[PDB]
Amino acid sequence: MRLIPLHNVDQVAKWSARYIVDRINQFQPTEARPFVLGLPTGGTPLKTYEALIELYKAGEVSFKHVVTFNMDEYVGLPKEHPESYHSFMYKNFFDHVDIQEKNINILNGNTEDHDAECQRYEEKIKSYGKIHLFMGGVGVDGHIAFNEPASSLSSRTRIKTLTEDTLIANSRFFDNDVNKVPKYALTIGVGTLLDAEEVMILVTGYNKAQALQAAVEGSWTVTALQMHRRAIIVCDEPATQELKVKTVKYFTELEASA
Amino acid sequence: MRLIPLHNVDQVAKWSARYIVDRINQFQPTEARPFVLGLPTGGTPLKTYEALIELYKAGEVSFKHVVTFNMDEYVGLPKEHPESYHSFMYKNFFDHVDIQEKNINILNGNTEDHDAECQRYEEKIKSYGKIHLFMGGVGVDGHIAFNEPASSLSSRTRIKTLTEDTLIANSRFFDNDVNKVPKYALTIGVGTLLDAEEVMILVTGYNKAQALQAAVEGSINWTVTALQMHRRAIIVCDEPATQELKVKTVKYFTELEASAIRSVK
Repeated sequence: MRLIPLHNVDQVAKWSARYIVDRINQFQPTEARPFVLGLPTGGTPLKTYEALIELYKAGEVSFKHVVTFNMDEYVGLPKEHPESYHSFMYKNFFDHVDIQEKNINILNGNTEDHDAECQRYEEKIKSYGKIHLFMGGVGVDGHIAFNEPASSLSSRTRIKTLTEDTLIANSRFFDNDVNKVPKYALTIGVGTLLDAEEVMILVTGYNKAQALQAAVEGSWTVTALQMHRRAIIVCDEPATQELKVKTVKYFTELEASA
Repeated sequence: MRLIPLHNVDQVAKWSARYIVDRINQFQPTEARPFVLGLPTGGTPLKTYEALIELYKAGEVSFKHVVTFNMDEYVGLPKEHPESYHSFMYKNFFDHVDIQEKNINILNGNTEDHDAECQRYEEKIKSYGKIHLFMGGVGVDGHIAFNEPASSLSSRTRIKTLTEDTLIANSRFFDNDVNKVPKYALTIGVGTLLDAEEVMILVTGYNKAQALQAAVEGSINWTVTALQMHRRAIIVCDEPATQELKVKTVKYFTELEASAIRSVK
């Protein structure tokens, strides 16, 4: 596992966006051989998407032959609703880069069969082979996406009931009314994330300090990253408050070395 | 508890020596009212003694009315032996400062009764009231002086067997022979150290990082964790000793003690 200890959220956004762009330009995707990218939502990914747009506007990268898969989506909320994950991804990223609609994949939470929709997504992932880079966040309790904190490492795409903690957090997006937050969501599994060639986790904020410590130092779903072949965690200084001094010191020198 | 996170061993030596001198000059000791100082041995205390000698030669401090009590001493080893803690204290400190012979107190490991000698030592401490400042080190496993790892917090001065790990250590001082290291020592107890008004522990080196973590962050357990129940405990460390502490712990004490960090930077 690689830990990138940066100072602030802006540096985390710029570094993570630059890492994605560098890999896409190293890969050089085509119509026959696209670059497959897993994508999250939320406040911390939002700053990366803004930085990715800045690099696109600078002519530094093209998403024409980039295929994307998003982590999750609300059930029962129309995709046209402003607070859907479809709306988040288009409003904050897709509408500003040269991505192709047919290469965009976001789970549909309003199908005739939620179980069937989840398996279709898993098969669309397999049809491309593997995801080359899956970007994600972590929750305060170390949970990935909408998977339960204690999800099996083999878990796959499925429907989940939102916990009481996720409803009150996401309530700010729904007029500060917990009864307006969708009660269900479709979410990729932990096994779905680990099947990617690379996982990049963005961890910012004091409230994520225990999660980052569990991810980096502990033996908390995010701890499964320790057995992943190519795991990258990009954090800011407040997120490192629970790490040991020697841990931050070693990775701070390792990155300055590159 | 205070943690003084400094950069290197020299700064730990200079700061700890300056702290001792400042307290002595703040105390203003006399014959009737002496300053009582507890003293350890070893490589890390040695640099503090060297720094204290420079401050004495500069006219910054006098030890004329300072009474000292050492932590421990080997049993069965003559005090004149080069590896006794008598020889360590005189060669590296007492022979270079203006301390008075009658104000020096070191456990005698060759008396006719080890229990009586230890009780006399405790009584001698009590006759002065309290030790005003007890300087000490810590072992890699958190032990203090020669107290066993699971020593009682109320334990007093007594004769003790050196642990197997203490026996393999210190073997370099006795011809690289574990069988030639003295098997017993007289040592102050954990309660004896805790009775002092103030305790200052010197913690340097990567090998002491686990010990510092137990002392500063761990729950009371590691004899050094007994410092957490003391009224005024001070730990002076260098950067390698902090490697096992949490970032927020070093961050907190670097800002809190920023004036003490700047004084030797």
